[PDB]
Amino acid sequence: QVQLRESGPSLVKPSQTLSLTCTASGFSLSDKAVGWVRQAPGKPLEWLGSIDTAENTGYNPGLKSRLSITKDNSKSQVSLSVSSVTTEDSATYYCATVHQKTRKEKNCPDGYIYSWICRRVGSAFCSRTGDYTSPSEFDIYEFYVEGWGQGLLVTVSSASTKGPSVFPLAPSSKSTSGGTAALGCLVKDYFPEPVTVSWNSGALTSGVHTFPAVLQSSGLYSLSSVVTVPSSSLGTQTYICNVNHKPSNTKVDKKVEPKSC
Amino acid sequence: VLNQPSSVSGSLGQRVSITCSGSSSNVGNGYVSWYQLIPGSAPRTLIYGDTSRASGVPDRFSGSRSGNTATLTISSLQAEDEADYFCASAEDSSSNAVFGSGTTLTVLGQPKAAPSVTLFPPSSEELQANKATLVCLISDFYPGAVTVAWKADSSPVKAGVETTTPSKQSNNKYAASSYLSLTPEQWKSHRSYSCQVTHEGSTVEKTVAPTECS
Repeated sequence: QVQLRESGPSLVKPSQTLSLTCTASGFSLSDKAVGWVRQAPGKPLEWLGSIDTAENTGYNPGLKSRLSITKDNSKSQVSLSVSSVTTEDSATYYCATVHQKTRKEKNCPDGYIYSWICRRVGSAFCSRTGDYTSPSEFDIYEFYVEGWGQGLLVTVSSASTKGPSVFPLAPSSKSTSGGTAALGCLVKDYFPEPVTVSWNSGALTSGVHTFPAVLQSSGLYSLSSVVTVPSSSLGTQTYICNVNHKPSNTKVDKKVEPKSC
Repeated sequence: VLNQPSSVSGSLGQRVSITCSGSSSNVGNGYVSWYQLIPGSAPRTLIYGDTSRASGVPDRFSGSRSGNTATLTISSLQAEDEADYFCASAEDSSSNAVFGSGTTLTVLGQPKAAPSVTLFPPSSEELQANKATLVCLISDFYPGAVTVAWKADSSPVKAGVETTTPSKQSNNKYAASSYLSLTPEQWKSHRSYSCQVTHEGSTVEKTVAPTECS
């Protein structure tokens, strides 16, 4: 059950230093290497760095001067730190088990073969001048990402956190569609992301869809989640949306009741 | 950055291929990897060592390299293959990984569908808080190219409009949403507001009035 869980702050002010922690489960840090990868909004994946079983660190060159990676075998954790953050450092951050290996393959000139030294095919003699040559090595650097974690979203901004305001989107008599009806919640004015919404404590999963959030001109985010329910059940079964905004340690359970028209 | 095609397209059941172009120092060194990013979930490890297939990956995914160019080929293209795809290769060190510019994969051939539109007016609670937000939810449509417009008393409205970009649902049909943010005075200075969704020449329009309950 190899799992890798990220933990840290969802918001950081500019110039400061972001600090994150990766908690491992299932495997021993003394066995497999660990690295960190980030992806900015609508940007490609970017390599950060890695630490091996020998606690040796290797970083992305362009970011070496701002990166620091540490390990603790006992706690089974790996910590990452980024200095002098900017808005461009806003992104999603993942930690992952990685495979690294250098492969020292040698190449011989034309007409020769390895056998140690590069010897001419058909040479017959072991030390004949002109029947052997010095092999030149080519290092083949191996890298790939064994296993990924969930990912933590990190926002860099001078603005301050704000909790969400949850308003209902109830189905009226003129909004129904026969045996079916749409009802939801509006999660208004929050910052930063993320927000997650469930319905009836997850026991209602059929037909739920939570829309992406829009960023208004105020700098805040708004988001909506809706569920499709039998029109026969409106007025019998209760429907509650469970909003969660960890960036302000908030949880709101709003009851969406049918409009009485 | 490893050059990948910005976007490629394929049809259900067929075979498609994505390139990854680097240099002698990254792809030329070899050992290329391929990863799949499904919106919402965490990336997956698909291919390692140019060709090695990860555990649980079906044989339809295949990797190859020729010189400074790798290629991922997906046969029997399924609907769950709509995603972004990235390549990666070390460079001058097993700890300096270089990723590719990324490629978005689009799967075609799915049944078309017209958008079902629901328009909610400002909740009583939100009005009592001196705020008004009109929510227009657009569901279950294919292709995903829609256009929203807002009409305040038959006139077009562009201020206070914020529209999401369409996104696939769990049933693989697209959805989008648009919000009109108004002060309660604006909301009552008009008799009706209308959300117009244009999709395949067709236009589904919902209308709400503050005087009624809707």
